[PDB]
Amino acid sequence: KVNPDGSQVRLKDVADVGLGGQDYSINAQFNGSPASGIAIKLATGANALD
Amino acid sequence: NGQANAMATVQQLDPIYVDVTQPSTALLRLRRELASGQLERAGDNAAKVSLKLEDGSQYPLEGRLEFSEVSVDEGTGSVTIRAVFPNPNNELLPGMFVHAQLQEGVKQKAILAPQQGVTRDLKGQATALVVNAQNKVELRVIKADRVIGDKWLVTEG
Amino acid sequence: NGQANAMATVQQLDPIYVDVTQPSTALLRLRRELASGQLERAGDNAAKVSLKLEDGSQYPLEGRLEFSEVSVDEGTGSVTIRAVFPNPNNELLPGMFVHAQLQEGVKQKAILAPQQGVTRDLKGQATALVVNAQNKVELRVIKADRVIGDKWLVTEG
Amino acid sequence: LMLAAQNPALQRVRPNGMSDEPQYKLEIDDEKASALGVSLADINSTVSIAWGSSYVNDFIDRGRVKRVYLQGRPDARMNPDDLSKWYVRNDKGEMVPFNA
Amino acid sequence: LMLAAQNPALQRVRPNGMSDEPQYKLEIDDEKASALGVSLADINSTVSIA
Amino acid sequence: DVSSAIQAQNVQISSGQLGGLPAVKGQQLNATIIGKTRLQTAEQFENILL
Amino acid sequence: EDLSNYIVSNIQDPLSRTKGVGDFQVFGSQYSMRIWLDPAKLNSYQLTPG
Repeated sequence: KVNPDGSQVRLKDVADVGLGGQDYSINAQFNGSPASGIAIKLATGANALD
Repeated sequence: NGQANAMATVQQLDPIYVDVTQPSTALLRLRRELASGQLERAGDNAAKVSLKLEDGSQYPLEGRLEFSEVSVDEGTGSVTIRAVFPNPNNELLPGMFVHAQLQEGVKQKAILAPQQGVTRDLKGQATALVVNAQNKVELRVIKADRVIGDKWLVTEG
Repeated sequence: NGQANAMATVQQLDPIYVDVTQPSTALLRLRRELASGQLERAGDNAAKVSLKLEDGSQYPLEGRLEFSEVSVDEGTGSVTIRAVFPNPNNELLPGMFVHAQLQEGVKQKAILAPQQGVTRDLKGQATALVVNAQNKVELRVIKADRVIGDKWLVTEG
Repeated sequence: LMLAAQNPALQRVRPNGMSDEPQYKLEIDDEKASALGVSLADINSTVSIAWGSSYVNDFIDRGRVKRVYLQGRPDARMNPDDLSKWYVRNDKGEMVPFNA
Repeated sequence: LMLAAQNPALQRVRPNGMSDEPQYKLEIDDEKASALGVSLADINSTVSIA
Repeated sequence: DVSSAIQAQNVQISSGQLGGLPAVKGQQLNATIIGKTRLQTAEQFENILL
Repeated sequence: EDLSNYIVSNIQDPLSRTKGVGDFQVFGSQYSMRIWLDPAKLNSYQLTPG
């Protein structure tokens, strides 16, 4: 919102912006240490050894 | 007799007024830092420095600050500051949209890192690479809040 | 003579008024739960009002309370309350947005239950599992309505 | 499930779902909100963004197209009496609290 | 591309892209355009149609 | 106007949760929030404010 | 969250186009520009999240 005399409201007066997570539902850890990882499935019809 | 609309306007162009606006959130934060935080005081150099025109160029003559509006408007939460500027050649016109830089306090023992020494990694989080006593290199997350000239005014780290 | 727009304005900044809107359902629920059933009983430490600025800084001095508008607004559905505050340093300006902290009664010595034990069951109101002196699990119907910290403020059961 | 632990041929049977849990149903008064000059799509867009984390558009971060999300702050959606902390704007420019 | 032109085992080595060229980057003053009363969606709807 | 009032009052809006993530530290209450659901009976459609 | 962001932004797309990978269920997701609104500061300037 900007008035014609120069007064204005930016997006740091109503909110606080920062790089966060896209989703906060799922979270993992490994032996107590904070960790993330990707679980890999298998397409049916393909061999699981190669 | 006493009709509303004018029939002509006469105006004086020397001197000229500059009405700038300032949010009150950054106005009481200045009064908070001026007594307990990073202590600072301007002194006799709190008159003014110059202003910046529409095209971004710099005006040669500096002005003076006398206050005229202690009142917060409800829509923006901003106070108005009045300044007077000499205009000997009528380079300034009434109604122009300008940017005037005022004078906050004078920070002492300030640390200024160059531009290329500071970087921004993942999650933003401005950082630098220091060398300790054992000639290793460390990464230090710093709180670089503003740029002064060709340096960042770094306040932590 | 007697024109509409003013030439200037002069204002007095000590003391200062704080006008505060409160929805009519809030005071309707408060006056319902105060003088009937549940115990509120404000008790003479109620004219004290402390206000908090927009940046979360607590204003140091406290001020009184004096009601001045017994009428709700047809647009917003809110009642106006009025308070005075000493302003010896002109830290407050007219038009600023603040947060007043009223005290809506002080409940006596009764009860405060944790949020882990109190649950919802039986298609409606709140339940809690208690043990008796015979070490049997007994279900009790509670009337918990509001939250203090991580606790329910229960009233019955 | 009443005839489940009694059966000798079967053991440790269980539903793979989850048990029922409490939930907070809020009702708005559309008559009172419309009499107060408040548009109804404004109430819907306020409750969908301020509590439900709406998705606006994309942006670029280190050369990868990522997202920007919009939601209220954590300490303003933790309790059922925090839902009265949000305000809508009626048609003559005033702010109506949510518990009105 | 210059470390390949000195190597004698290859000839006519080239990229299959294009050379760099000047591009005219215009910037708009969103503060000034909003203080003048011009809404910022109209600037996009003008420069993306005209 | 009827087609706009129906599309504004017969909706199903994603409201959210009362203790959703990222939560403040020490949160113990958690429950989904039921907002406006779709209309089912004909008398509910008769009670739509124009 | 940084580990999940690095897994999604760097290692997910090579691991999503090999032989036999038909699904992946990474715990967490990439970064996002989270904008947390304040209802009091939104009330102070007569604004809505819309």
